[PDB]
Amino acid sequence: GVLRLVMELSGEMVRKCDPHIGLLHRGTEKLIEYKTYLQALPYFDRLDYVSMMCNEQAYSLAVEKLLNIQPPPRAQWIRVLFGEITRLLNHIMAVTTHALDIGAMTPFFWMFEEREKMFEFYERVSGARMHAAYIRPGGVHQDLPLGLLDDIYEFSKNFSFRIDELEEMLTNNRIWRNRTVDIGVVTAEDALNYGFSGVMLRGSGIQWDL
Amino acid sequence: QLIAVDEKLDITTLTGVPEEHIKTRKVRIFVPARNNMQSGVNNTKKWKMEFDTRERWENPLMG
Amino acid sequence: SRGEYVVAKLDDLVNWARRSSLWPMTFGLACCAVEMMHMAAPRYDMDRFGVVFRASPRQSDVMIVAGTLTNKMAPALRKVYDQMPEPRYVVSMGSCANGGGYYHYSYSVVRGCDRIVPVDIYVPGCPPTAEALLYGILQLQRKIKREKRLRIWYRR
Amino acid sequence: TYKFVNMREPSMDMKSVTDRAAQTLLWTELVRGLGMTLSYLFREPATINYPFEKGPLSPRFRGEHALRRYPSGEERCIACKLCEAVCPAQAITIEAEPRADGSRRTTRYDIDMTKCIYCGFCQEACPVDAIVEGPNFEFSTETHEELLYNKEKLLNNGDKWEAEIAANIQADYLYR
Amino acid sequence: MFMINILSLIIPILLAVAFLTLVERKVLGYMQLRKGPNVVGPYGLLQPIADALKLFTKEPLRPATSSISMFIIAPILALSLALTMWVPLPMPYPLINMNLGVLFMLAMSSLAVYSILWSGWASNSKYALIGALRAVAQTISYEVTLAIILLSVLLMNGSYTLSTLITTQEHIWMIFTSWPLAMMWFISTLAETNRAPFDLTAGPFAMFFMAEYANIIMMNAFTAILFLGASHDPHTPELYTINFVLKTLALTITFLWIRASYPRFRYDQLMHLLWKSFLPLTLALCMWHISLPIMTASIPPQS
Amino acid sequence: ELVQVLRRGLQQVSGHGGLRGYLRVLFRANDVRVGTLVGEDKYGNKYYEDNKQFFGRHRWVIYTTEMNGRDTFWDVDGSMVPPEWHRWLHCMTDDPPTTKPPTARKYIWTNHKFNVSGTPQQYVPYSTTRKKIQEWVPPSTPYK
Amino acid sequence: LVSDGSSRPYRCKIKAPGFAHLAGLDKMSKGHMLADVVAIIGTQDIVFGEVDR
Ligand SMILES: CCCCCCCCCCCCCCCCC[C@@H](O)O[C@H](CO[C@H](O)CCCCCCCCCCCCCCC)COP(=O)(O)OCC[N+](C)(C)C
Ligand SMILES: CCCCCCCC/C=C\CCCCCCCC(=O)O[C@H](COC(=O)CCCCCCC/C=C/CCCCCCCC)COP(=O)(O)OCCN
Ligand code: SF4
Ligand code: SF4
Ligand code: SF4
Repeated sequence: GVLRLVMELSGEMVRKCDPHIGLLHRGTEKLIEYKTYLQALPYFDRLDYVSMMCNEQAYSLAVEKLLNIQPPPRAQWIRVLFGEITRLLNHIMAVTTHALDIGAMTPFFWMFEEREKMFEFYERVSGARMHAAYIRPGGVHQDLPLGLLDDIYEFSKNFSFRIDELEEMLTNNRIWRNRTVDIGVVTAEDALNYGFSGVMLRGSGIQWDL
Repeated sequence: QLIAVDEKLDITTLTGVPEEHIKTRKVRIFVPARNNMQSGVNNTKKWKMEFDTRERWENPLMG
Repeated sequence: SRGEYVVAKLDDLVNWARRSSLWPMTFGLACCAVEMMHMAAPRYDMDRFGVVFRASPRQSDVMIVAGTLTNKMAPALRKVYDQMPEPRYVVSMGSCANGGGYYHYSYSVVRGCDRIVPVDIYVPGCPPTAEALLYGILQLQRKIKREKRLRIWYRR
Repeated sequence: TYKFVNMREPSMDMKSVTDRAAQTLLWTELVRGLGMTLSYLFREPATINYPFEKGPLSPRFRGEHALRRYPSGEERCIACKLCEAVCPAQAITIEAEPRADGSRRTTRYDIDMTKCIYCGFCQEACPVDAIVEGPNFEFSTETHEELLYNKEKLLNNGDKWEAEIAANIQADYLYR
Repeated sequence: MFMINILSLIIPILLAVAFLTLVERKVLGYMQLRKGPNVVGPYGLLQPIADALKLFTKEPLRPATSSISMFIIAPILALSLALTMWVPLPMPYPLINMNLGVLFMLAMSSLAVYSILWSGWASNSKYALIGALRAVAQTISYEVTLAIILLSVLLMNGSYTLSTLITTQEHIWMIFTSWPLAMMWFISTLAETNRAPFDLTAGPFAMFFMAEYANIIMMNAFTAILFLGASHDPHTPELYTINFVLKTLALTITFLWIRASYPRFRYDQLMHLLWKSFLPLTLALCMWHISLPIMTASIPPQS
Repeated sequence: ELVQVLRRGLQQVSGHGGLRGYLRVLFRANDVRVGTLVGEDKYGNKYYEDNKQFFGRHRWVIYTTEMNGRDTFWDVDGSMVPPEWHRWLHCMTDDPPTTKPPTARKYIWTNHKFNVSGTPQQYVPYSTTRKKIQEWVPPSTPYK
Repeated sequence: LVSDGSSRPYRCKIKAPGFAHLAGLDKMSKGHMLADVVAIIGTQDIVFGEVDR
């Protein structure tokens, strides 16, 4: 997004780095207190706006736990399926934008086509392309359309090729490796103490997955 | 390790409230009256602090 | 006479040249930037209209404010706006940039980017689909086509 | 279960060393990337010809708001103020009073489209299908003032888009 | 009618540079599963005209504090050098026939960095000065390798005359005699013009862009003449002109391809790449090509 | 082969009513494809389809040259499509309004209107409610 | 999430991984070139909507 970075540099090397945040702080947590739970649900779509249904799922899980209820099995299956689709969206986002910042910029388009297809899936299930607000504490809001599963299967049976095409460009490239190898190394103890989670842990060898 | 100072607490200069929103306002502490449209008493358990009513006007556009 | 005809044709030519190549700088503040780049995706292809992808602020023609404008951010947007060369056009995308949107009653949110910079086109949506933002860009092009600068100079 | 992504040991035979050296000296992987890009050049682009071609949508799409009415012509809105109470962005303002015939009707129904988040809670909280989120999305505006709809604008939108709204509702009402 | 020839050389180069932006956009788009401009004009053919008119109609932002002298001198020098490079080249007959054409073009390439240095100094900003210093250092470092490789290749020609390259490659292209020098020459031309993967950096800006793209086209033409020699029939130079133009177009499209296909190098990596991989191999191949004509008794005639 | 694609190009030229129509469609829509005519609009729009194209490009519309009051030879926008063809064209249904027209209502607009922003027909917001507090009116007769 | 028994949440604190990762950015960029900070930020997968909230 938008980031302010103040650094002290001695020559080319970076001696000190200090990021200033708050340019995107809208005070959401205080706004939530004035809304009911259903009214506070759409904020989590905006929180991490690359992985929306995942935040929806987290909020829904928290609320039901306090309530002492549980969704029906089909709701859980739809939740997990769309969470995996959202993970595909977010990983495409991260890899392609990282390559664009490095300077590749072609896989950005190649994979944003698939991102548009997944946005069509989102819109078909909920009517909104990204800010879906589909997952609720009780369960999924409206149920799947009749032809959705077949289209998901059709999309998902050619995506490996897309990843494979992307792989050819960056996995074996020497410029990409020289740009990424031995950069930003963090030890397992430092990653655990500094509060890291997700890939930032698993890249250092820590076997942890929620 | 302990000051043991004796003075009434005053955090007025730390809250950031404007000067004219401190000595001009008049807060009210009360137990809200039961809504006569209902017979339930669950809303009259706690104490409420609220500020005085100020001016509200009509927007020239959209009213 | 021929005096008005010549300025008419020249004004048409310059308006066509200006609206046929719009170079935008995009303020990707929030989630509306995702739809912004989805408009540059192969499906919609902003570039085929002459609208380049991520032009520099110094040679940019139109500013696209895509996301929430906070109080900590507004002076930066104004400062970037001033640097831009004229003729400069501003496009407000999304409810957050339009009027505060979901965070309208917030201490740290500017209640609309029109408090800071003048805005030519307002794109509604949370977020506006890439097709909607494409329609907004084309509407801005038509608005540029509608302007008549050489006539006003002739009649003044 | 877990996998190792970078736990390979390069072969240290003479042939493998020579193959890696040939890759370094002759840029074989760079040539492979060039070939992949060339292959991607010679396939059909996915660009559509807007505005002569439109992107696919669904009956569930949320766009411009509209106020509907019964086949007789009477407005469906009964001033229940459920949409206003459920609106997360506080974008709906409602004022109501008895009509000249005693019916329960609104005198003011305002939606600030620069505050709306297009979540659709308003149309799903309405018990009479009065307010709907229509299918129109190409309603960009040159000024902030025209994005503040009142009752007349929403009723005009409903009368303008009734055909498509009725078709979409007929398609999708069995999922609700 | 010398002035007629001068204009008929200068103007078409400018027109080709004008249409190269459209061709580059179209090719990058069709590489990225999309299209280039097809609205402004029947097929985007009017797009460069729209860009030129818009740039010549936009307001100029004079810094109001900079030294106007170098500010106006730099684009003049850049465009003049970019246009001056073309005269030495034979297509198949040069406009100006010179004995040391290659040395003349090397000298112009050497002078080219003055525009960068003056634009950096006259901008009245520290960051722009830093960027200018980086660009100048990269340019001179790579021009060293350009010069050495050019001498090594010309050792098989017998003289510095650009026309003799037509006679040397009468039966076989120079690409087959020394391809490693050709690959390093291509990479050095990529790094000279600040083209990806080395692109680390209204009116005057348009002139600078014109000079840059004209230099790119000229470099591609020089490479085509140097390594891919076409057969010239004195009774029909049209065929040689056709072949040379086609090869120049192929090399320019290859530049656009490489821009669309690869990431960008880090500044230290581009510097280390050159100074630790190109220079040693370039020196070794220069020694090899010095020894070769004596070893095989195949010394070129002219002296 | 190449002769086949040249033949298809010539068929594309011929199916547009000759060279004049070919140039007209090329300069108006930036496309010279020929497809089956699906329907004609009340305002003059023509709707074509071609199921052999990939999804998204299999349905398209040639806009009319004169809508309600303005010349739309060059100025065309997506807001010029009526609602029924809006549903057909956006792939919200597989049935054109020709085979199954929408239900008829007396209040439904008989004349579609495009986006009128930046035009004397633009929408101006205003309050729709009466005055709340009525002021006292002094008498017209003197007191002394 | 802290609930007081009403229909509105008493408190809702949001823990985003981007917060901790951007906090560790300072450590992870020690002794690296200026151009590597972009790579580090990209590999951290930072979206500022969740960082700032
Ligand atoms: C050699 C001397 C050069 C001197 C400087 C002159 C620069 C070069 C001269 C060439 C000028 C090019 C003009 C051609 C522009 C016509 C573009 C035409 O195709 O557009 C249409 C025509 O638009 C306008 O009606 C045309 C106005 C253009 C000006 C008319 C002729 C002016 C020439 C006068 C030159 C005299 C110069 C004197 C001062 C030096 C409308 O299309 P548009 O709306 O865009 O896009 C809609 C896209 N759709 C169709 C897919 C929906
Ligand atoms: C008995 C007779 C012998 C005669 C000689 C024969 C022996 C010659 C054998 C070797 C010669 C070939 C070597 C030529 C130059 C190679 C230099 C090199 O290897 O550089 C690479 C790097 O090279 C590059 O990456 C440059 C490419 C950068 C991107 C540009 C795209 C290039 C690919 C497009 C194809 C180019 C086509 C050129 C043809 C030109 C036609 C005119 C080293 O990089 P690293 O792997 O990181 O190792 C150093 C760190 N430890
Ligand atoms: S305008 Fe809407 S979609 Fe865009 S960031 Fe704000 S809430 Fe999200
Ligand atoms: S869509 Fe949501 S935010 Fe918009 S008016 Fe309806 S309830 Fe309110
Ligand atoms: S639109 Fe529907 S929910 Fe809103 S006040 Fe009218 S009847 Fe009630």
